[PDB]
Amino acid sequence: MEIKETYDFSSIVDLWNKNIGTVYPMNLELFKQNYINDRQRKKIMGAFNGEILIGFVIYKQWTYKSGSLKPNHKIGYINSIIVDINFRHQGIGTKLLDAAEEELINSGVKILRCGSDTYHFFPGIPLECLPSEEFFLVRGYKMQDYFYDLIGDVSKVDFKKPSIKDGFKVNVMKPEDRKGLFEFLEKSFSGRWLEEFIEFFQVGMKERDIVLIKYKTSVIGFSHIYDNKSSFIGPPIYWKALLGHNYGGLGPIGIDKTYRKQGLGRLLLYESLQILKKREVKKMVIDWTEKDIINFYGRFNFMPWKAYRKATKEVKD
Amino acid sequence: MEIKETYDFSSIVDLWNKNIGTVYPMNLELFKQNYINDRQRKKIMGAFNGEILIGFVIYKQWTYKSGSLKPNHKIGYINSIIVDINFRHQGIGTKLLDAAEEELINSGVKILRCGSDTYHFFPGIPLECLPSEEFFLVRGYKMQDYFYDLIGDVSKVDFKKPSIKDGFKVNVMKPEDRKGLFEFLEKSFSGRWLEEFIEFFQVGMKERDIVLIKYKTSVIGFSHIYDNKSSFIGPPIYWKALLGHNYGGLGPIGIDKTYRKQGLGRLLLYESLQILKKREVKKMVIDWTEKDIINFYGRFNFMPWKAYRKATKEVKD
Ligand SMILES: CC(=O)SCCNC(=O)CCNC(=O)[C@H](O)C(C)(C)COP(=O)(O)OP(=O)(O)OC[C@H]1O[C@@H](n2cnc3c(N)ncnc32)[C@H](O)[C@@H]1OP(=O)(O)O
Ligand SMILES: CC(=O)SCCNC(=O)CCNC(=O)[C@H](O)C(C)(C)COP(=O)(O)OP(=O)(O)OC[C@H]1O[C@@H](n2cnc3c(N)ncnc32)[C@H](O)[C@@H]1OP(=O)(O)O
Repeated sequence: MEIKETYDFSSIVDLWNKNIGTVYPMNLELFKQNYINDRQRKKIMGAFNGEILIGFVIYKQWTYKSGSLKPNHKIGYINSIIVDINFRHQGIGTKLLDAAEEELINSGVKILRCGSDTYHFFPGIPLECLPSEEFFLVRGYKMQDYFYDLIGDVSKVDFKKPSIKDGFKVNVMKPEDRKGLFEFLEKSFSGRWLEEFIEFFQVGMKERDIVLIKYKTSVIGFSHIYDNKSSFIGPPIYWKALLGHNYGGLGPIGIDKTYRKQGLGRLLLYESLQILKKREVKKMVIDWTEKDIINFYGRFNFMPWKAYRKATKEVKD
Repeated sequence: MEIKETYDFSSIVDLWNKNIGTVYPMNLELFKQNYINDRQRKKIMGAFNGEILIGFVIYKQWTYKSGSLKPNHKIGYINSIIVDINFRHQGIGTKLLDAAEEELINSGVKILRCGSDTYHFFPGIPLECLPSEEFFLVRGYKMQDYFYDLIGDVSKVDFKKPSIKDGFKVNVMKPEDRKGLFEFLEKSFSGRWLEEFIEFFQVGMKERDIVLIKYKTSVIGFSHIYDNKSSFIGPPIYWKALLGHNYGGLGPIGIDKTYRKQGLGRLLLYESLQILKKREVKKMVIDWTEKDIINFYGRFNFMPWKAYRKATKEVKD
């Protein structure tokens, strides 16, 4: 067996699907979108039996800015790691992760995270991969708390509009709104979300995927919505092969801090979901939510669907 | 609004699906099988707005034997409870559960369990219903640990046979094996599992759904397997609408204690899964597993799919 770099995406995707595809179905379109577009220092290492790929690890160092956030070179990520099911418990996963970690560490990394990277596949260790928690624990990762993707079928329920105090307008974005959107982001959400807006417009997000809320003419919040015509495969629709025909998604969503807890986020979510409903969306997902926010969406009949554990390894000096 | 008994199964099923059907799709066949066949003292109470059902609770007292286990009348169950999404946070769930609990309590109940009943729909509070944990906590239920349904696609992987020491034979059950199976159950698994064997043969399980392992002629273990020709809808195939065409399932599985940790359970599981594979099964589920046993199945490419929390309320004297 040899560990060496591989950019054979079909082989990686095939191995991904054979092992975990029941619950994380992968397609080449998504895999290449996410791997190729990522701007961090990144590598894929494979484990090989002759010509046969039997496992891989994908890993990154935070070397490229996030909005107004400087990159912190102290931080590295394990985007994913899979050993083929016919080759488990032979030390291959260990050797893969030792190779990744040793490189990151030589390049200045002191904090290693499971998923949560830019262009992630996972917010954390998936619940369907719960046995791997013990793998990471054995290597010095600490387990933390959970994030959730939520699922709902927007065609099955009707809701009544939160009562609209006047002045607040909710509408799909137009091109001329881009400046006002960016200025609102630098103000309120100027890290990863700002960066995602910049990058996602570069990889095929269109104005029709964005809903804006304004008080008068000031942009005071936004959501991003997905359906089967979106060009960019964003996190809400990663696992679209599980979601049937007329799938969709939503996230992120945000409201200017000085406008919070007045019912406006609820109005924004209400209007976003009506748009999707009118687009004939059925099953849809809200990705990467915290526990304490579930009920916000749960009022609209969303339920936790997938769970992920944050996990972090602090490198010893 | 009125609370009163209802046996309008279509209405109950329709409400079930509108609210939670994305993740627990229900059909009338399953709902009636499970409700009607249950032998415990049982009731369904509904919450009504005039003629419209807006919520229900299904509850049971343990009044009928389980194998060699006497029924313990101290124990009651909440099989399920759903308030319609348009009527939440109005106290309806509270009134439903107060009605159920007050009855059980008058009839001698001192321990109340969330799911886990005979003919259950849930081993515990589903993860997709995680927000309800707070509902139960507010009412005095304590949250305990988790059980898991596992999912795997048996058509995607090949495995090699655990090395067979001679004497041990693994085969589908025949009619003449029923005595030896029962005698082995009274010995090794004489509670709920014995009872399930008795009852499940009464509701359409056939010899083809049972795999036996024998040393010589003594039955030393069994599994129960499911495919799309099974007559009985058992727990592994409850949520078959999520599992596609050629769905299947497995569970329970057991080996005589004096034969454990010798590789025989693995052989039994191996052979059971080959049978399913040859039956052309694809996606299949192993229901209601504990954490510490996941890796047993995980060797065969099964992954946690759904999670449920045990929860129990001790009634105050
Ligand atoms: C950020 C993310 O990518 S999260 C997703 C993680 N990936 C997955 O869950 C995909 C499916 N699982 C896998 O691909 C593999 O099981 C891996 C990658 C987790 C581990 O690969 P392997 O080649 O089996 O691991 P390796 O043989 O190096 O195991 C090292 C030790 O880790 C621990 N370990 C590994 N797997 C397990 C397990 N399933 N349960 C408990 N402990 C485990 C053990 O101590 C093991 O030593 P042992 O074999 O002496 O018991
Ligand atoms: C064994 C099983 O059946 S497990 C599955 C449980 N069922 C479900 O999860 C199905 C979907 N959910 C529901 O049907 C409902 O949300 C129910 C049945 C859990 C609760 O019904 P309701 O009619 O909303 O509950 P009710 O209004 O009586 O709530 C009482 C209190 O419980 C607590 N509670 C209820 N729902 C929630 C929630 N989603 N998050 C936090 N606390 C809650 C609150 O303290 C609430 O008081 P408040 O309204 O003053 O905050």
